[PDB]
Amino acid sequence: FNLDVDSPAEYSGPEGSYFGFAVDFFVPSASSRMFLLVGAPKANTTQPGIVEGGQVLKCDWSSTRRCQPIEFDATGNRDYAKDDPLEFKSHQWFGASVRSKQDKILACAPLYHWRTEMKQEREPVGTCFLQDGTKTVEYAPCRSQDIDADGQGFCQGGFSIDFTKADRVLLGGPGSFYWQGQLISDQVAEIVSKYDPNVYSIKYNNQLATRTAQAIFDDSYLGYSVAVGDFNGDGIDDFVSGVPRAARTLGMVYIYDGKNMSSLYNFTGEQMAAYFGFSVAATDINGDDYADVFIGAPLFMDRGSDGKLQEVGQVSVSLQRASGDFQTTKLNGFEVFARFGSAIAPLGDLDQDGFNDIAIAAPYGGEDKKGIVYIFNGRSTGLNAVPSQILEGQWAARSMPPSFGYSMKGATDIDKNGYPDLIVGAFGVDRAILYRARPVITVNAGLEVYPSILNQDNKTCSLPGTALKVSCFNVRFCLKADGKGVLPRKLNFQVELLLDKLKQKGAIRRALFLYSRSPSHSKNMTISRGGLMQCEELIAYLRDESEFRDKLTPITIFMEYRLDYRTAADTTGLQPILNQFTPANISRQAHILLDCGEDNVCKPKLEVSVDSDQKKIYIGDDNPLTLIVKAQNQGEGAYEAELIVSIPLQADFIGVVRNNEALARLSCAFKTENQTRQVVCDLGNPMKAGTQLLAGLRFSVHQQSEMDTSVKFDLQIQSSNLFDKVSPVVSHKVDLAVLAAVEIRGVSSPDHVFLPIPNWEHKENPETEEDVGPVVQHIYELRNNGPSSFSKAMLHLQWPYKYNNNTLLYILHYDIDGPMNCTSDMEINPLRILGCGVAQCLKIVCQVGRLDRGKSAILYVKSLLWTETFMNKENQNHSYSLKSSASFNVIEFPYKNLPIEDITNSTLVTTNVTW
Amino acid sequence: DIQMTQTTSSLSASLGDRVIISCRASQDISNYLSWYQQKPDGTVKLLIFYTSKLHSGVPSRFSGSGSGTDYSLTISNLDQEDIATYFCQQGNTFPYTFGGGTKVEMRRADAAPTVSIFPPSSEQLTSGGASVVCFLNNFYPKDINVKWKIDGSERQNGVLNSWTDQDSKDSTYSMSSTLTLTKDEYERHNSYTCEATHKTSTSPIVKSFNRNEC
Amino acid sequence: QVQLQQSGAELAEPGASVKMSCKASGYTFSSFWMHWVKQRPGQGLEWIGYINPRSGYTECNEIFRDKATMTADTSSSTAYMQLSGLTSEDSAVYYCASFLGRGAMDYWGQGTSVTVSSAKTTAPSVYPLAPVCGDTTGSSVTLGCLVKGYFPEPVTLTWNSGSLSAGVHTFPAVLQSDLYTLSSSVTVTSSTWPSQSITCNVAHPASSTKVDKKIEPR
Amino acid sequence: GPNICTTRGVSSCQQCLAVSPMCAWCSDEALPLGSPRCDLKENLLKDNCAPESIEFPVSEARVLEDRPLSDKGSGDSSQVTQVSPQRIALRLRPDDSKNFSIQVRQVEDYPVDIYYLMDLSYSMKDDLWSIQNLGTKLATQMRKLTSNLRIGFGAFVDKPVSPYMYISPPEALENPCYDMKTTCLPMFGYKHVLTLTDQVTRFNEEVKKQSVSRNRDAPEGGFDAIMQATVCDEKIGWRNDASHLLVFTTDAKTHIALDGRLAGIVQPNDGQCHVGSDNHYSASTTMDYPSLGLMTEKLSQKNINLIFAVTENVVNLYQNYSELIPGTTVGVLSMDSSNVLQLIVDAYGKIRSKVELEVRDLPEELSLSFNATCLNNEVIPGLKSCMGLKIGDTVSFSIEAKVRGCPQEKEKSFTIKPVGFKDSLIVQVTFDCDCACQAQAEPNSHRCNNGNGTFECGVCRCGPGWLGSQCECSEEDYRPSQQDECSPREGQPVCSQRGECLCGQCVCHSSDFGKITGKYCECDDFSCVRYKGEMCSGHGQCSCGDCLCDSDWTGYYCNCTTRTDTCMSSNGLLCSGRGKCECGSCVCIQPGSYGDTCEKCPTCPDACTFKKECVECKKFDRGALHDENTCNRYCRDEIESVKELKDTGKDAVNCTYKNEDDCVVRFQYYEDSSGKSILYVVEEPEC
Ligand SMILES: [Mn+2]
Ligand SMILES: [Mn+2]
Ligand SMILES: [Mn+2]
Ligand SMILES: [Mn+2]
Ligand SMILES: [Mn+2]
Repeated sequence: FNLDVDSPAEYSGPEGSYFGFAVDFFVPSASSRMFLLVGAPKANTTQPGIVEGGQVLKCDWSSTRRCQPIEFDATGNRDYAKDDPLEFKSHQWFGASVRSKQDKILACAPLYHWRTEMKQEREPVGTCFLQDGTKTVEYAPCRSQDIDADGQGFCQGGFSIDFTKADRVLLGGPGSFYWQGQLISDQVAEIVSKYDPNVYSIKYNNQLATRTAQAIFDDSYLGYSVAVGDFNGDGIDDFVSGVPRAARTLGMVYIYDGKNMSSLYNFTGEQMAAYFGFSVAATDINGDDYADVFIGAPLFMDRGSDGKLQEVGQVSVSLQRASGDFQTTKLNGFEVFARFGSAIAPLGDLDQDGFNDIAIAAPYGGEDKKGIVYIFNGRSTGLNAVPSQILEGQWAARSMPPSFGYSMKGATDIDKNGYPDLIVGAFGVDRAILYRARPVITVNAGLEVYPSILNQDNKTCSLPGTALKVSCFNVRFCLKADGKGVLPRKLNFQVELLLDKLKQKGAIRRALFLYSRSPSHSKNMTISRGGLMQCEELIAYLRDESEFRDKLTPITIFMEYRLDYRTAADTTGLQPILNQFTPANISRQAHILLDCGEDNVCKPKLEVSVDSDQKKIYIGDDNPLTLIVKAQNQGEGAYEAELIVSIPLQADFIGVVRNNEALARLSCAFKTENQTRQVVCDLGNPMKAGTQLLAGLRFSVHQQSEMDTSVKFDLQIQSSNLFDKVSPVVSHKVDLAVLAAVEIRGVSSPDHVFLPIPNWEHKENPETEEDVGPVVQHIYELRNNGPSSFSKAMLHLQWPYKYNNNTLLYILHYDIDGPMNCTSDMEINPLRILGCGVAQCLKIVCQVGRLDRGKSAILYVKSLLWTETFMNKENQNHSYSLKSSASFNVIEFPYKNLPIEDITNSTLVTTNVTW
Repeated sequence: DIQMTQTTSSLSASLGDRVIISCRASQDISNYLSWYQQKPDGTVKLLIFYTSKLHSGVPSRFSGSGSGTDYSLTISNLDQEDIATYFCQQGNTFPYTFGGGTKVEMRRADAAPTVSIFPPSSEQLTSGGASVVCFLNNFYPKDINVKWKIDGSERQNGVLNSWTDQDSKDSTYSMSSTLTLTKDEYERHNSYTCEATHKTSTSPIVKSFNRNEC
Repeated sequence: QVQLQQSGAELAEPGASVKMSCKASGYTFSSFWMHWVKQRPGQGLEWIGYINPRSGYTECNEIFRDKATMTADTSSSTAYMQLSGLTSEDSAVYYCASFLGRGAMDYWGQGTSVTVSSAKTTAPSVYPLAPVCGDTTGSSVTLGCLVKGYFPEPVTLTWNSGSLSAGVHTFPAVLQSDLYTLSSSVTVTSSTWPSQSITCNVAHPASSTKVDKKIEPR
Repeated sequence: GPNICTTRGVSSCQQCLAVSPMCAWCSDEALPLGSPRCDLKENLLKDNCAPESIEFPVSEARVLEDRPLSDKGSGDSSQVTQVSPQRIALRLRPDDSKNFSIQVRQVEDYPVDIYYLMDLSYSMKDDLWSIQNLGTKLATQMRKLTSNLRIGFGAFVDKPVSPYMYISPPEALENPCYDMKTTCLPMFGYKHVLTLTDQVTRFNEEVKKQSVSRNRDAPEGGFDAIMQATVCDEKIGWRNDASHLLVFTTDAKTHIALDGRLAGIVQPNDGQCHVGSDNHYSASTTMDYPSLGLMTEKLSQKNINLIFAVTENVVNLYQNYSELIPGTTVGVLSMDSSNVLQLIVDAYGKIRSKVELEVRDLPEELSLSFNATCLNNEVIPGLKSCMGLKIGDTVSFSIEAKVRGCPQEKEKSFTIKPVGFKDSLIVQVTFDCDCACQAQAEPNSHRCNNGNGTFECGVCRCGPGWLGSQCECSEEDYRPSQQDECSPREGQPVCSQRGECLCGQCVCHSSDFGKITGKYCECDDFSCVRYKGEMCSGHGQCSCGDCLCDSDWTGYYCNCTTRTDTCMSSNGLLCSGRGKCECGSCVCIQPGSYGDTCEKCPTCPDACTFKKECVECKKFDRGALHDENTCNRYCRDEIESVKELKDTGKDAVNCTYKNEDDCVVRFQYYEDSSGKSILYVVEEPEC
């Protein structure tokens, strides 16, 4: 919000150079003049014979402007032999990626071509250059001894780069190992030290690199993006990288340890071709000292409104937690074909509020696709998804869309002020723009009145207006303002006060000055520094008796204030800004002299009471809860009385009741901070006496883990009364947990069996199908469905195995569903390939681990009926009902407190056999 | 494959000298030639690549001269760790072709060899066979021709030859001739003799051992 | 700081298949070519071929074709050259070499001394050879002990238990087609001469026996 | 009588209407100082007015064009008309709704275009081989389904620069396969070969002329090719009135948008066609691969049915992509492409079987609701689409358009059309909010009385700080004695207690929330039903505590979605007919089944009793016990007759069942036959 959008700096390279494709700050230790590094990957160069070799330019922000190209390399192509080129610098895109740390700056040519040392192959190895003291070295990590599509000849090393906090460069090349991709990291010191120009592949001690993997991982583009940050345990910066084509174009983000290439966590894209991984960023959004991962997926298509698909782009925000398991959230693009997550640049703390912040770019969004950058402030919770600022497009278009925001750099403060600044590159217009943060101001407004009360008989002060016995009071406002960073000393604010609120439209004005005879008043105030809260007093009087229509209403005195822009100072100019939310006005209120006695002052007796209906907690799955409340004041009128229901911090508020007509339809309010878990509802400033109110409040709640024993509500009324201004605290029991109805049921797919089967014969060694007969599947399913689960349970199946001397149903194979093991009796598998009541048992008991929150275990028993069995058996063909049965018992309810409920049930399945 | 010829296999030189090690390729290899220094214990360090380039820690004393066929490792002012065996290697085409190597020999004023015989004794006297050893120690320029004589006659078969890399501290070569014999062949003759001709003097040095008892 | 750690000496009976190891510490192994060089005793350097790890591709020399079996463990950064059916002309010190750019192998190994020979080990005997002629063994002296029947390959000869070093010339052994033939001579002041303790210490590690033989008589 | 309208401010005729279309008002002097004001309808007509001016507007949807849905679309005339009303003008009053309907028909013998876009990568040589006579063979089948047919051709391999292609180390820069000793054409980005013609033979001629190329990267530039076939209507020559099939055939993966970045391709795909005179894609070298979304919007625009003819190895892949490009179809090509013909014919019959409506340029301030009537008399509510259509059948949809308030002055038009259809119903929305007297009179300072002055409907609303009929009481120091019965008759409340009762009427005041509302100032703008505590689920606006819901929402809390698309199973069927769709989530009826779509049913009953009831339906004319009706059971596929079942070692299920009237049917069942199923039917009743 405090980023100045009025007067940024605009830099430009030659036409067609894609000037702005890459940007970064340069912070040299020597000279006071800081610079900016702009990548111009297509720019024509002085390198002889090299066409569009590309370059990087350092740009001065302070005093004399424009830009000078950094000369890394003036050389053309070397020759392996006569008229036999060793390398190809033409269209090598030097400058596609530029990163700096302290005195060091790294720039890379990902399209850099290289002839083989033996064969004629010209391969896209990619190259980089590290400059530092004076000193320039060539760093060509992917240029190595194994060169081809299978090795790294296609790596295009330098496609993405980043420095670790320590001295070591992490570099991403997308093309290694059939575009599996590769990360390689090297100590910068090692690079400069061991570079020998007569050696085309230089041996580096302590270099870390991934290896070839199984061929499925081909074309996954590891190292498309890159970022550095500590995740595993502590210590060294560990490695983050986007692998956008991974998992059948689903995309992933791999994290490898900084010490070894062992990898710790993975993230994976939502749907294919969303290019999850296009951009990646690492920074601590919540200032919890745990780095948080951000992942751009600019091609994502969410679902809005009607349900129609739309590519908005999406950014992932993964908050690190000490447990090792992250806390991820999603952030969806606001416009179609914006490509929302295309660049994610941490800015650090732009407002110096104590939490780091970040800019996410949708370079193809906004009016005329001019490009937009959304800026989001960090908070204790995490990233605040409602963006505090949207930087819009500057340049419209020429040929390409400008892609404003296609590149960004932040967190490095380019000017003197204590706040970070941000560069966005728009290569489609060959431009780069520096946005500078303004210093932030937090003001603390004070207000106080001498007494609190209103009476015409309160007469005190005189007045030049007329003979005066009149009821006046003292009003004093005050401003203490401060902020970190450069604040130009003495800051002037124009404050304005109004004493009514229930007025000023016209008609009857309730409050007047004892000086300026006005409801309205201005004041040129001029505070300074961080201290010395500056105050100014004014005595204001009220209407007296007659001619006043008066009211019960307290008449709210409101004070507001604004900073002065035209009186402000800087080198060129920067107008400082107020705080984001530090409300720019305040309200107070007194009471009426009415009631209480003949005093205007009294002390009522406040009473609160409540009642439940049933109170059965769902164990935390979607449980509706309304409690009826009876609040009564047995004393006199309580001034500015309001209900404070203090509830457990995990629970949500549904709404006011508006159902039971004995309940209030009135004014309620949420408040989560000052560590308040309380809900606050307004009863009005002039509350009544002998009055009693009844209201219903519905909620919904989880109550995470093992806190189950009852539910506790605390509620209390509170007021501005001199004595007994608060009610006693009121408890409210709630009965903990509940039971559920779990049921088991089953079926046999051929529930019937018809007459004599064709092509049937019976012997005592008739292998498999013809003799065994047709397959009959019997699926049985036990399911826990309800707001409770079974931590342990017992299942007992009885299977009709044999009638008398013959095996009726022969079990071929058994199958399993869910967290359950089982064991049978009278073993099933034969030579390869009532009904059961009180009669020969084929019973199997099974032990299920848990059926949790609408979950179930299922046993599918497929059997064949044995012919032996199917012999006529004396009396001719009759109807048999083959019955199996399954019973259950639920074991170990969750909590000892409250009525743990016994659950019992059983099932039977039947197969009717007729001719 | 193209053969690599170093025609001078033993270069004697003092400390501080100029040592130009020549090496010619069979076919023109277009200047891919590596020069390797194998110290006497056998570890081989790379000094030069691509006809002239120093590799990392190798000192500026090793001038890489060459083009076409004729190549030459030009050692600047000589020192002690520079006494070793220098190979050239053709790396242009495949299979890699080394040279013969050239041993850098520290130079000491000529010193006559001290020769001594060792007729068998004790356990050497009777194994049922025997052996008589003749050692010649600590001399300058190494090469010397040695033979044994028996009653004026010369033999071949029973014998074995040995030498010693140039000693450091005292810089002197030495050699061994270990004679072999059986009962009958040892008994068969009364007087042997060890005879070494060397560049130190024209009259050959002859030790003499005759077997006499009573 | 690059180290090429080789296997120790490898004695193997004719026809067998030894397999030497080469650890590559101090740079990224899988990204660099691995050359092997054969040096026969007192002979020149014979290039054997190269192996690219990762891909695993290996191009040998054609004169060593069907001899050298080159493998590479990229998970341990360790090259391996197996030698199948080793004959006695395979007796040689084998050298792994890290291949630099251009035409040159940069940073070598220590070497593996493979020796193809027959029969069994035999222990040494030290014959206190004394002059038994001369003129009063004129000042200083020349004496020592010859050693054949020597197949432990490495061994040690010393005078006066390392206390007397200077003036000790010990020769390298010579293969008899079995098992070895060494000699050891010493020149010690006759101002000492047999009043002194002059002991020839011959230690052969295969026999775990140290023979100490001085020479009184001749 | 007075019950509503009275309570809410009135203060104007326009205000009364804006209050609701169910309210009525009067103009001029109908009954001066007479019976109450506003107070609903008919009553007001009964006392005095509604002769002449009492204006209570009704919302309307007059049909402007209805041409008859055609029968035979073969001969000329371009009459078509497959969308029944073509355009219909709706005029709505504030917060009202009006309903109307639209009949879509798939015309028998509608012409068809088939553009064959094929991978020419080396893997496809056997494909070209097996293609060469397919043009004429397909021509002979489509002859059967539609009179006038025309076909075309184009081929692709990736894009010809950078790692995608080979950077040309060798001679093979003219011949990508040098090593395999087989000459092949160098890589080309997109090559248009044959413009659509009713002449099939020239398809065969050019396809016989084609020769394969070879690609470096496994993914290919098909999405480039697809974009250009979609968006160059001059180059391709798609017919205006015809069904459009863009058959895309590949054996491989495909390059995503943004991949092109590796190659040095930055600029995103414009959607505009660069296929030139030379029939080569000019921007393959320059422009990036198109995004799935852009492909979607162009397929939807240029009105083209994309057929994914992909090889088995990559079918799951392209199926998932198809699901990300709504409307796309995908079928299995054989590795030689022997089966493409029939896959294509089956695909034509596939997509002619569905009709799905779309709504485009729908004004945000407006909302629509759909019921679909598509099988016999069967109406499925909340559905904008109907499938399972035998070609030639006509379905119908009933729509309800409801406006939020009475929006800005302009006439807005929007379009409702079926997916992939030429015909479109255009729905012209006109917003009617005016008093009849609106343009009749002018305030002109003092017109009504002597003060700040108003005049509309002969009555007046006094200006900035005045009230009553005549304009007086400027500072409200005039008539303090007028309060009387304010909210009730001599009751407890004055007005809502948010403000002060002056001049008999009330001045509204409140907190800084702004707005609020009401005649008594009885309505706020803030307090509303809350789900998680954000507005009304964040999904609704609030007026007088009553939630006015956003587009496609319902319920008091505005948390109930209007999306039925979330309920679908097995390519249709919503909640798999095992449950009902409520607020975009399926509530299962009682299958014992569960899961989002009720697709997961661990136990379940047998298939036999329902199959028995569908056999009894078709071959026995129903009969069992309960449901007395005609039919509407549709099942599986073509049931032919066999004399015997067999153990085929195939996927087979032999089911035998009894039924009412005592019949014993025996039948085997066979799934996964060319993406279809096969029901064996035993001949005769038997029993
Ligand atoms: Mn770590
Ligand atoms: Mn964090
Ligand atoms: Mn911040
Ligand atoms: Mn700054
Ligand atoms: Mn094929």
